[PDB]
Amino acid sequence: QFSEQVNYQRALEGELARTIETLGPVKSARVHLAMPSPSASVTVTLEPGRALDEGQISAVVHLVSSAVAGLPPGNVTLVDQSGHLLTQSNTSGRDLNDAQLKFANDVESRIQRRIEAILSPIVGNGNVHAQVTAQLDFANKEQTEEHYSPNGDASKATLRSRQLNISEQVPRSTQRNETSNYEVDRTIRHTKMNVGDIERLSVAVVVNYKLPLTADQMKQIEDLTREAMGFSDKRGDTLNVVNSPFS
Amino acid sequence: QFSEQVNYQRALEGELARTIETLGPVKSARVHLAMPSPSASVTVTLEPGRALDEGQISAVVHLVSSAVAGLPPGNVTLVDQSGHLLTQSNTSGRDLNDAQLKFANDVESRIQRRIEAILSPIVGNGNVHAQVTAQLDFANKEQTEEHYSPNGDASKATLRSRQLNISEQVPRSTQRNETSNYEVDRTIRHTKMNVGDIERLSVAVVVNYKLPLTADQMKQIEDLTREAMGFSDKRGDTLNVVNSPFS
Amino acid sequence: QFSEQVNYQRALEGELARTIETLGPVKSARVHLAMPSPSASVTVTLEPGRALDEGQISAVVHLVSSAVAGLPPGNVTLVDQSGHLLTQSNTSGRDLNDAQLKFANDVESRIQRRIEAILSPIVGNGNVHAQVTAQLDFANKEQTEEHYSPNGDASKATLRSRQLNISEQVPRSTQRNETSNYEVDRTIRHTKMNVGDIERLSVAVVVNYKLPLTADQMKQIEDLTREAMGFSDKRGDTLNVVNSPFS
Amino acid sequence: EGQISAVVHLVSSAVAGLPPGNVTLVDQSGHLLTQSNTSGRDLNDAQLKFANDVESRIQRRIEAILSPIVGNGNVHAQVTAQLDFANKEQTEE
Repeated sequence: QFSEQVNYQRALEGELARTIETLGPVKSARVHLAMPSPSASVTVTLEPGRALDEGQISAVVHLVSSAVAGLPPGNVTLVDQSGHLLTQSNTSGRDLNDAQLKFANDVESRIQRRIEAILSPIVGNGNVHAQVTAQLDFANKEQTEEHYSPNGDASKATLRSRQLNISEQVPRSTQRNETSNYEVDRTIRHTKMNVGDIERLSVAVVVNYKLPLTADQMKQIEDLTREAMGFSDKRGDTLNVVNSPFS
Repeated sequence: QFSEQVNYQRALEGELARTIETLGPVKSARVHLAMPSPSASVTVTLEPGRALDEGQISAVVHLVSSAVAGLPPGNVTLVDQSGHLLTQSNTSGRDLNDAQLKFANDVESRIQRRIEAILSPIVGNGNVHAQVTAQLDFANKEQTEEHYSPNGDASKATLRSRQLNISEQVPRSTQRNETSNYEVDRTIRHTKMNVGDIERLSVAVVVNYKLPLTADQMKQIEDLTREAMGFSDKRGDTLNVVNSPFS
Repeated sequence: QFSEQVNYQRALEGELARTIETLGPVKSARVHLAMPSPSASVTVTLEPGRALDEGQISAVVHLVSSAVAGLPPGNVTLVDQSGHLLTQSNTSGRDLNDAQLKFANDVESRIQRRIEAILSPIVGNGNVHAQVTAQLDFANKEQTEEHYSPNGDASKATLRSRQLNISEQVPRSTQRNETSNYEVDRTIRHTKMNVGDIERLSVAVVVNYKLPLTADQMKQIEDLTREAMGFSDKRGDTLNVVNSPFS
Repeated sequence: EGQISAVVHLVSSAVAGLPPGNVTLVDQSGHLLTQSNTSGRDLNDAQLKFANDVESRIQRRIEAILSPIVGNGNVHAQVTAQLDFANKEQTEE
C-alpha cells in the first residue's frame, strides 16, 4: 500500500519532468516531490547559451505547482545546471512586493503613453517627453459607517409606542409623565476600499523648440496634460511643463 | 483501489490532451491533473508561427475546467513551448489590480473611439485625436437603508392599540392618561454598489486646422464631445478641446 | 513494513545525489537523510579547481530541503571533499550574528557606491574615496498604542444613555442627580518594527587635489553626498569630507 | 539580464576559487549590475533588493526626463530612499 503511493509519485516526477523538457530553453529537467504540506525541486538544465527570463520562471513554477495536489507556488524550487537558485522560496516574507512595483510601473506607463499621444500631433512626433510618478495606496482598508437620522423634532419623529399621563389639581399641583419608544432611520454603509488606487500624481513634460513656443501655445499644452492625467487638486497632483531645446 | 482512481486520471489526462491537440493552433498538448480543491496544468505546444489570442486562452481553460469535476477556471495553468505562462488566475501576488488597468483601458477606449467617430465626419478622418482618462471606483461597497415615516401628526398615524383613560372633578382636579401602540411604515432598501462605475472623466481633444476653425464651430464641436463623453458635471467631469495645426 | 520506508529512503538519497551531480561544479554528491524532526547531509565533491559561491550553496541546500518532506533549509549540511562545512545553520550558537555583519556590510556598500557614483563625475574616476559605517538596529520590537479621544467637553461627547433627575423646593432645597454612559472613540495602532533599520550613519569622504579644490566646489560636494547618504539630523548622522592629495 | 552572467562566469571561472557571488560588474555610468544574495535571514537582503529597485526607477526616470534637455550623457542622478517595512495595522472607531 505504501509502495502504491510511491510507485505513483515516482511516475508523476517522471511525467512532470517530461513536459518541462518540451519547453524550449530547457534541455532536461529533473523534479522531486515532497508529499507527506508539499514541495518540489525542479533542476532544469537549460540549452547551451540560454537563460530563463523573469516570467519564464513562473512558467516552470506554475507548471509544477498546479500539476501537484496542494502545492503552492511558494514551495517550488527551480535550479539551473550552474547552481543559481532561480526561485525566491527562501524568503517566506517580503516577496510579492515587486508586484507592487510592476503594477505602479504600468499605472504610470499608461498616463505617460497617453500624454505623448495627445501632445505629439501638436508639437511633433518626437518633440515631447513626459514622465509620470504615482504614489499609490496599497493599504488594505475597510470601513463601516452606521448613520442614524436625528429625531429630536417631534414633527419628524417616528413613535412606536407612547404613554402620557397628565395629572392636575387646583395649589396648582400639576404633573405630566411621559414615555416614548422611537423607531429610527438607519443607514449602514460598508465599504472595502480598492488596493491600488492613486493617491497623488506628479508629471513633468518637456517639449522641443521650433525657436520657443508661444505663451498661449504653451498654456493650451498645459491644459491638455491637465486632462491626460486627470489633474485633481483634491489628490494634490502636480504638473510642470517646460519648453527647452532638445539635443 | 488506489490504482483504480489513478489509472483513470491518467486516462482523463490523455483524453483531455487529445482534444486540445485537435484545436487548430495547438500542435500537441500535455495536461496533468491534481485531483486530491483540484488543479490542472496544460502545456500546449503551438504550431510553428502561431500564438493564442486573449479569448483563445479561455477556450483551452474552459475546455479543461469543465471536463474535470470541481475544477474552477482559476486553477487551470496554460503554458506554451516557450515558457510564457498564459493564464493568471493562477498567480496570487495581486492578480486583480493588474486586471483593473486592462478594464479601465477598455472603458477609456470606448469613449475615445466614440468621440473621434462623432467628429470624424465633421473635421475629416484623421484631423482629430482624443484621449480619455477614467477614475473608476473598485471599492466593494454595500448599503442598507431602513426608512420610517414620521407618524407624529395624529392625522396620519396608525394606531394598533390605544387606551385613553380620563377623569375629572369639580378644584378642577382633572387627569388624562393615554397609551398607544403605533404601526409604522418601513422601507428597506439594500443596495450592493457596482464595482467599476466611472467616478470622473477627463477628455482632451485635439482637432486639426483646415487654417483655424470657426469660433462657433468649436462650440458645436465641444458640445458633441460633451455628449459622446456622457459629460455629467455632477461627477466633476473635465473636457478640454484645442485646435492647433498637426504635422 | 520498516524495510519499506527504508528501501525508499535509500532510493531518495540515491536520486537526490544524482541531480546534485548534474549541477556543474559538483563532480559527485553523497546525501544521507535523517527521517523520524529530520535533516540531511550533502557531501559534494567539487570538480578539480572549483568552489561553490555564497549563492551556489543555497542552490544545493534548497535542492534538498524541498525534495524532502518537512525538511527546513536550516537542517541541511553541505560539506566539500576538503572538510569545509559550507552551511551554518548547523553552526548555531546564535546562527544570526554571522548575518548581521554581512547584512550591515551590504547597507554600507550601497551607500558607498552611490557616493562614489554621484561624486566621481565632478572630481574624476578615481579621485574620491568614501567609507560608510551604519549603526543598525536588530532589536525585535512590537508595540500597541490604544488612543482615546477626550470627551470632557460636552459639546463633543457621545452619550449612549443618561438619567438627569432634578428636584427643587422653595429655603432653596434643590437637588440634581445625573448619570451618564458615553461611547468613546478608540484608535488602536499595532506596529511591529523592522529588524534592520538604520540608526545612524557616519560617512568619511576623501577627494584628491586638482591643487586644493575651492570652498564652493567643496561646499557643494558636501551638499551632494549629504543627499547620497540620506543624511538626516534626526538620526544624528555624521558626514566629514576632506580634500587632500592622494598617492 | 543573462548577458551579466556571461561576464560574471567569464571571470568567476577563470580565477581559482572565485564564486560568482563575489564578482562585481559596473558600467561606465555607475549602475552596479551584479547583486547576488547574502544569507542568514534571506529576507533582510530582500528589503535591500526591493529598496534598490524603488531607487533605480526614480533614477531611470530622472535621467530620462533630463537627457533631452542637457544631453544623452551629461546628467547623473542618485536616489536614496528611506523605506518603511514596519508591519503596521490600525482600527479607528
